[PDB]
Amino acid sequence: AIERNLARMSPLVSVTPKKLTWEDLRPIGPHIYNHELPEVPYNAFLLMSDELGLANMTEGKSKKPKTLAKECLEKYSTLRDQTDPILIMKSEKANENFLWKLWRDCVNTISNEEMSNELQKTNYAKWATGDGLTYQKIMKEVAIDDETMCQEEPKIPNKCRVAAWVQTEMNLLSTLTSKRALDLPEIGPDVAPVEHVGSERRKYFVNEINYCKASTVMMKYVLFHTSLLNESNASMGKYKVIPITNRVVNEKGESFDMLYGLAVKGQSHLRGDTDVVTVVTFEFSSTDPRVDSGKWPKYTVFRIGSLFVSGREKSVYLYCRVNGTNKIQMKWGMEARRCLLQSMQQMEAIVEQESSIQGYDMTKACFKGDRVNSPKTFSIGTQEGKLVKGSFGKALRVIFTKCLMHYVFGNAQLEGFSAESRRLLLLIQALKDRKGPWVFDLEGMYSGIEECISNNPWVIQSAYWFNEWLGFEKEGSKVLESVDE
Amino acid sequence: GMNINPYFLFIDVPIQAAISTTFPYTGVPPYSHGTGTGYTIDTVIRTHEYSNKGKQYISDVTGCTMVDPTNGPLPEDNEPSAYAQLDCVLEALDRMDEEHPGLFQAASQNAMETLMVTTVDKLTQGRQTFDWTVCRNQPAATALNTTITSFRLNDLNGADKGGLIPFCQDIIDSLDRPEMTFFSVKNIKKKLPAKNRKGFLIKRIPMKVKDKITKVEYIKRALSLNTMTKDAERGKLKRRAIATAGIQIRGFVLVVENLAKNICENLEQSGLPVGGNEKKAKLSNAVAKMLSNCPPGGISMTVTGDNTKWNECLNPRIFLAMTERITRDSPIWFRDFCSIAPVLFSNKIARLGKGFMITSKTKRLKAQIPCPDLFSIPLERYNEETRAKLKKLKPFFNEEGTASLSPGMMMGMFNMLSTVLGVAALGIKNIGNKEYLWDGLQSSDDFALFVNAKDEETCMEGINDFYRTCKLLGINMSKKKSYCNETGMFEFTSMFYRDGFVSNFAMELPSFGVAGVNESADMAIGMTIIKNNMINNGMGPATAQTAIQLFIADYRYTYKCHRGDSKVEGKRMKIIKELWENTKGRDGLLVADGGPNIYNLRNLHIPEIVLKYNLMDPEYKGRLLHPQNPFVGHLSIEKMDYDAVSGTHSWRTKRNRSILNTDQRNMILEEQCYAKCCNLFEACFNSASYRKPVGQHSMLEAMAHRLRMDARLDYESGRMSKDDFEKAMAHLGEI
Amino acid sequence: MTLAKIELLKQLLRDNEAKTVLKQTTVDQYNIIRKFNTSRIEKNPSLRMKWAMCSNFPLALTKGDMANRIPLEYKGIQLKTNAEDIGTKGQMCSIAAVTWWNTYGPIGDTEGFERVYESFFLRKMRLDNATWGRITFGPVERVRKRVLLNPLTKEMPPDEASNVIMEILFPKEAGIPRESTWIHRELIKEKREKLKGTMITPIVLAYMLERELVARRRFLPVAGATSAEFIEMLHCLQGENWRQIYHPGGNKLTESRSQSMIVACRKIIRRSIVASNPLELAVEIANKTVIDTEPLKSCLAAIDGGDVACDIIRAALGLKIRQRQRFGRLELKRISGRGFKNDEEILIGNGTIQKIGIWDGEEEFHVRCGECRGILKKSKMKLEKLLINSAKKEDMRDLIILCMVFSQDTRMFQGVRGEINFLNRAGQLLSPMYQLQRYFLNRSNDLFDQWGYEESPKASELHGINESMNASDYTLKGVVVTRNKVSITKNLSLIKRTGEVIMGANDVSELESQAQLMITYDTPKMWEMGTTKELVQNTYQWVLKNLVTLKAQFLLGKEDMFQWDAFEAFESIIPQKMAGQYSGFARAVLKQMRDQEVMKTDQFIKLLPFCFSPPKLRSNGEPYQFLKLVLKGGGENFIEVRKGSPLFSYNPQTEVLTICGRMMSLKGKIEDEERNRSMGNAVLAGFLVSGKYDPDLGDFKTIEELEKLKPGEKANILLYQGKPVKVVK
RNA sequence: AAUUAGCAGAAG
RNA sequence: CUGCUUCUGCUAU
RNA sequence: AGUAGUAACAAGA
Ligand SMILES: [Mg+2]
Repeated sequence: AIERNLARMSPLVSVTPKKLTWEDLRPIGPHIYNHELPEVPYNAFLLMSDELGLANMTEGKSKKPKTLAKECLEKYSTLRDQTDPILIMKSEKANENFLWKLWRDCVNTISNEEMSNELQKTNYAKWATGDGLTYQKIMKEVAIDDETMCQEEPKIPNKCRVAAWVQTEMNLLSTLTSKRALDLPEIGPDVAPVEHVGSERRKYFVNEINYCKASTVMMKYVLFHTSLLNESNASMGKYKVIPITNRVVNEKGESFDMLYGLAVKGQSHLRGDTDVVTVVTFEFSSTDPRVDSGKWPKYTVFRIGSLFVSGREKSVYLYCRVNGTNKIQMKWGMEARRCLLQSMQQMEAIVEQESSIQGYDMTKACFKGDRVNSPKTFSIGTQEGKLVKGSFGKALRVIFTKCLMHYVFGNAQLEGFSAESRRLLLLIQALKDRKGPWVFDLEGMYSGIEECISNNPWVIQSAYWFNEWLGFEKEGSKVLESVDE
Repeated sequence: GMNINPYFLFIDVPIQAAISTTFPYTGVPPYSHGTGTGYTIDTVIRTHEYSNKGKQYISDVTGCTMVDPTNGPLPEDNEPSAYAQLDCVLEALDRMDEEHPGLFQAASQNAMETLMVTTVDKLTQGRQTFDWTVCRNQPAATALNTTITSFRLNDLNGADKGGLIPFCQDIIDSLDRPEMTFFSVKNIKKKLPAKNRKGFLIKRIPMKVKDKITKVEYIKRALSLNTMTKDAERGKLKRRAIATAGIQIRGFVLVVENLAKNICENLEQSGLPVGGNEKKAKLSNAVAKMLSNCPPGGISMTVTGDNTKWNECLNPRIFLAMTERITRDSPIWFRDFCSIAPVLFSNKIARLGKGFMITSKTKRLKAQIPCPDLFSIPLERYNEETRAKLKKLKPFFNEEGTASLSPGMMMGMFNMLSTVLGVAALGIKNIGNKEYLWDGLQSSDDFALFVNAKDEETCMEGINDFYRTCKLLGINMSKKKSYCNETGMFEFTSMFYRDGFVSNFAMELPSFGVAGVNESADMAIGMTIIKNNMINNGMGPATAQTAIQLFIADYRYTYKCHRGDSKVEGKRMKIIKELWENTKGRDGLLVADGGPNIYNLRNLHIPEIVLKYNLMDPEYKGRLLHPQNPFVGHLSIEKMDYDAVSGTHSWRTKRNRSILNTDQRNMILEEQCYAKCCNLFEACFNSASYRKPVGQHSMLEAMAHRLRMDARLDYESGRMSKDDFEKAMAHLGEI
Repeated sequence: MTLAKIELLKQLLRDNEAKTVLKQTTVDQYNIIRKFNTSRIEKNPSLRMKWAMCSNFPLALTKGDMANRIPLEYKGIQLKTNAEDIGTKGQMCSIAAVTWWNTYGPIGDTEGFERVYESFFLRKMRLDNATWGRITFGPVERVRKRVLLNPLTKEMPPDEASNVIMEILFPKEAGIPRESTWIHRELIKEKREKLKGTMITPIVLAYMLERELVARRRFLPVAGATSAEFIEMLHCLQGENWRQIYHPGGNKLTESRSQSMIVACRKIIRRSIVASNPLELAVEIANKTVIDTEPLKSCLAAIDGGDVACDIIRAALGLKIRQRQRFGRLELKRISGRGFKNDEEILIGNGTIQKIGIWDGEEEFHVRCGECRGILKKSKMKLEKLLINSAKKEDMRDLIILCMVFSQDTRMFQGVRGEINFLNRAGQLLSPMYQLQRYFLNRSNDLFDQWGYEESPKASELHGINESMNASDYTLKGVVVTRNKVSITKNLSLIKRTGEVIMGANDVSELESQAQLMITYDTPKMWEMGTTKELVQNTYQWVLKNLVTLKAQFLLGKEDMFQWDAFEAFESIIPQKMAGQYSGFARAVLKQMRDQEVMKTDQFIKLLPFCFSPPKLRSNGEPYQFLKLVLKGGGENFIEVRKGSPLFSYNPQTEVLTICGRMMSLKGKIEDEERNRSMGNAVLAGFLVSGKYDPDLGDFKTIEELEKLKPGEKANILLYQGKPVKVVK
């Protein structure tokens, strides 16, 4: 009966197999090249590569964050004693006067003799946190009669093109700095030789990962989300000034405390897990927003003075922004240190594979090289059209920055893009192995990806990077045609 | 100007080796905000869209608009198709019964032997059950208990016979009742003064009353599913709807899933119910056997596939025929019992969630339009997509807020029987005696096909024939998510085979956090997770030591238990610094008491108090390991309480579930009454928490006989005086 | 406190709701009403833990006089909650109250922790009294196997162990006395002695007893050490690319030492048999072999038992051979006999076909089981004689059962009327004879029926018993209850003083099993006793490392670099009949690539380790042809000549070699004009490439079509998927 | 050669 | 208003 | 405003 019911079935019900060639692969996401779409704006929580840390060399005392912000502002007394705003940029539905009065309220609250960092419910506080903006709930009969109460359409995420700052965030957070920021606790003493091998590998891996900019940004996110959840549960019906802070150790072993700005937690009666608390963030920076003007249409940028980091003199700007978060992003921000692990294992496995080819532990031969082994170099990125090979620790830092930006810009679009582009990565790998892959509906496979590219900066930059790398693979594949023919 | 490309790691590394970078599981999973009426209505519409060419009719039991796609016309295009031909299903089961002789009768004998011993407490092993007496979601034991105490009013006492079979007999004897009577819960909506925008507060105090429903409303409630949306689903862009069956359904689904589990255990070409390294060894053995089975000089292709619309195109009218053909030798009562469940799944009525919310923007108002009152407003007061969906829902929308859902398998409680159907599609292996042969692997809706032939055009003919065959059984292979390469690298249920399965570290990465039960159990859980990922997930020694450090840092920042020599301040760090300065042997302090970490790789399976037992001060060990510490609730008869052995870091956190503006007086008192009765029963019978007590008699009679015998043995052995014995028997005579 | 429970019951029955709950709930529905919960359990425990620690009082106190020791304020910190919230709510406290208890709390006795957590204290003792060895960096082939996680003393099945635990802790409400009470009353009365006056909650004692008694077996990836003393430290033991030697503490059993001794002797003989003078290399490896603490000669000295391999290694070292074998409970000693195992397609009693090992010849054994003796005499698939002594009746029953199964008679196969599992749940290959042995213990009455009966013998001391196990009239066919120096060779054969051999190197079994303890070979090149993929990967690494010397001495010399010590280890995983054929093919292909100037380096690396054994050609002085080169063990283990393989792959563009997964780079050791050279000149022997794809000669010829050609006849050959070439002999 | 629930994580 | 199944892990609230 | 994202929170389950 199966062969009977396969002869009265139409020939239009088929699987339509198609042999996949290299020229069959088009670039994913074409609308990101269209110049009639706006550049994708910066929509992270805190500043990452444009951060400015006011240092204060403390004397071994984790006393209080309010006292820490007070002492670090007492060291920079000129930025604290600014009472005149110099407006550089303004957001669209913003209010520069209320944001400046709230910054002055945060400065006058953090530098008093008191022991509490609470704000009052002024006009500017109730505007910037957002009070009474909930809709009133009425009964269903009155709304059934009311012909004005429609059901509002959802706002689809806007479509955006490749903004050139995401490459800058990748290039700068994957570089070495002079300060550490990781608070790694001690471990038990080593007895087995596995633990000696692990410690002598961990010294190399940590000394590459710890002294980099993404580790400082990661610890800033972790500590701010921890303090934010603490103040959200302890203080729900109060506006609280929370300083953005970090602890840093330079190459000399000297410990500094870096202040990165302040923040105003709104009213945080977070009953559900997707309920929003409004956080008004005031962050220091030294980047002029007039340079890249489309990067910041969400920020209000003042100027509060100058800073002599050396004999050179730089300017200092104050990025003000109304923002929000919920309980789940705070929990996953308290657990961001796992961005080490997903980046460490993926490199350490490679070391272990090399250790099973040569016969000895190849950590030093991979990272720095030794007598009978050249160091491991990985193809790391582009430079004016060509391909550049970088170091092992460079690739370790690039994978760490990738996992950190998976956390930072993570929403449903990054998940959908990741799955539907992994399904295409396996096809390109089957094309590189000379297995001869066959597809059945390639245009729908591409269309499942291209509906996830809306406004996420990491997704748009990842589609741009996919098209770049695919062009390099198509260029590289043109040597196999001379094999046995 | 060097510009970093993170995909260029894939130039030196293959994709399957570096697949852990393609899983963004350090980010936040997507959750659902708001209603779940839109995805439920779209599920109903898309289910009836692939089945609308079949026989539409009206059931004369309920009144719903039933749709029968089975034995319908054949498909004409590559759209999803639900018209499964019956003769092709029975012929595939003929092939699968020829190839494994005696399998069906052995599975039916084992399932019938398992059913004759199973009690009703098996129906307390569920997460959240749709309760029909409140039309809500209750837990499974609460839904079962309300059903039993409600069936006692309608003279259905078959739950006091102990077993499962008289309870299911009571279930199908409830459907032929003229009127049902049960226990409902209503509330008092008390008005209270307050100070906010609206002015007053609405306090909902619930209390339990007695209700009476008619016959057809009971048949509609007992066949109803409760629909919601699934949260934390990684790997998808848009959300989806899921459903929940009542207590009158799971009691029959258990037997059919047990039957299909007995069949699936003995099929070589499945992926259920194996799991873990067992499944990895089985799949590696199967891939090696299908790799050595290639002809000399041929080509073996591998299709990495996925089926689109698995719950939306399968049919319970095919599962009824599968339980009729599998149980072809069992007695007639077992065939009726095994045919009840796909009958109830072919008359299911989906409840449509919470409704839609309509807002007035200029007045700052909003309101919630429920599911019965859904069509009470004009369709111009909706969006575009909601207007289109409400226009498509109107033939099937019943006037009580539910909707008929005859085709499809929305609740999805047949993960093993659909695997049997997929293997029966895999067990055909040829069509028309052409020059190929296929063989595959099938978990519930994920397959992997292997086609050996002479050259790859013949392999493509075999793949086209497998697609056409799967169309005949209701299995639409997704042409967008499937691809086909040569043998050696494929993917099956997110297991990436590249000449052996590779190690994916990033999938089991969200388990590495502090699990959150108490301090001691979280330390044990975290070190065991690091140890097991070191065993079978490729986490090396350096990564595991770094994971020990990161777990200790997150543990200290969660439980506020930093090291006593550090300078961190808090409500706990005051006494932690005091304990650090008091203790002589500070290396024996636990990490929850502000101590040093001594965990490493070689001691991950030893707990925290055992590792630090010979480094402890005796005063700190006596204060920690106190048998009467008030943080661990002992087993006392409600002193003479038992000694709680574990430390003070095994405290309990009572999750005081109290809703806003809900005075939970009476729902606390009934739960307290049940807890008091069970506490006295466990006082009388001590092994009630180790072994399940059997017995078809009353708990008062069992306790009375146990106390009478206990007093009689305590009297004659001198432990009880004659006046105490007279008090005991004079009390027991008045009971 | 029975009277207090009676008074609580009288206080509870005057409340009209609990009265009707008690009077109507059956004891079977206690399990239902115990889990009665109105509110759902919260979704995230980690989010509620991170969110609940940032509150005033997250914990919950137990009301008593020990909770009142905590002060309501300690230096400004409110430890516990205020007592004005007591009424129908409860008392709560902060985590600072826990830390105050751990600092300034009342002291108590820590006797009860050490009793309950005795398993973890033993787990710690087995690691403190344990020495470590050395870590090695190299390939490790892990096999997924069901192993026991933790060591025990009395491994009992969980239903029997639950009945035993009920007979230890709750003996009044224990149920029906089963057979488990009888064979464990020593443990029951001993544990009831040791847990006599204790005040722990009895459910904690139940779970510490089931942690002491019940086994726990899981599917873990093991490689070379599967005992529960080595599985408890499996994370530190080996990885995918390293191996840490470990010598655990506590004590071990002689069964694991005998099993690992059998495995080590088998591996030594299997690696030894390809060498020149295999006896010398066999003794040389068997001297420096340590089974986890001690050499192999001490293990062969002290252990009663072994196999053919243990006896060959015993006689090689100069020890007395112990010709005692086992079939589970049946211990046997070969009086005289000579039998060889071949695979037979046996149909069994319920109608299933299985490849079972069946022996030949005619054999005589001294058999023993429990404390019963006997003498058995059999032939190929037939029991003939069995004279047993007088002992207990069930031990005699088991003895005759094991002699029936051991005889491999046709009746024993034809009596298996039931459900037999010749396979795992994960599709792994169980032993057929041990499965039939475990089946025929309790359900042997069908074997009693299908064996048959006959008369008794009527001699003096020959009386035959029946199924009643008494001296009855009709006995079973072949069963009578009667009341009453070697040498060693070069090829590892055990020849007598006269010349009739008893054991040879052809008689060792090829079940490549995993050892129970850890075997260590203190030798240079101890990787030659590894598995198949380890030997393939190590041999290809050795060819890659020495590629310049091998290439120069091949381009200069002729037959002085087909012989190396690495290829002697590589030959021991090529099967015996095809090794000479693979050698002739690969030697002809390599001589073809040298004599005419087309040279490929991937083919040279690929087909160089097959050029070790002497070439077995055809009957006219010409080699064989092959598509793939199949190696020992599993389905993945083959080397494709034209394609890539699971064990070998080559990327010509990136010049990257893949051996068993690991990627070496050939970029730097290659001829820079080799990508213009064709693969088909290094594909067959005598067949080269002259032209392009020509449909005027036919389709792509197979192996049998090419072996029967003539010099000059051209054919079409498909290298891989996409490249047809022409081929001339 | 063989060996009673609750909660969490992943996959489907 | 967080469904079903499988595997793993911890515990006996 | 804002978080966000096919529907909600921006206090009264
Ligand atoms: Mg799949």
